[PDB]
Amino acid sequence: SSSNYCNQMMKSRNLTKDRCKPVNTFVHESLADVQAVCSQKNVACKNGQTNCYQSYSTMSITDCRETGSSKYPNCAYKTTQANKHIIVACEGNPYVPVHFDASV
Amino acid sequence: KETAAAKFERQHVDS
Repeated sequence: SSSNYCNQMMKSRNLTKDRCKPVNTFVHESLADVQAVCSQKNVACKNGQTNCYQSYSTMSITDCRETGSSKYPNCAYKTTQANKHIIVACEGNPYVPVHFDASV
Repeated sequence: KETAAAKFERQHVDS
C-alpha cells in the first residue's frame, strides 16, 4: 500500500487490514448532513427496493478503486475526488443510511 | 458488535 489518501483510509478504517476491497467511497460531509439524505429524494435502489434516497445537492466524495496490479497484502488504490449526488439505502429508527447505493 | 448504521459510518464517512 502506497501513502495516498485511499491506501491510508482504507487501512485505518479496517477495510484492507485483512483483505483488499475492490472499491469504496468516502463522503467528506458532516455526519448529520449525510443522515439528512434519508428524508430527501426517494428513488428505487439498484436492487429494485424503494428505500433509497438521492441527495438534492452534490457532496464532496473520494472514490477509491483497486489498481490492476493490487494484490493482498499489498493493496493499491487509485484516488479520484469529485462532487456528486449520493444515493443511500436507509433503514431503522431513527431512519439512517445503512448502504451506499451509488453516486451521480 | 457493530450495527449496519455504525458500519456505514466507519466505511464511508470522513467529516
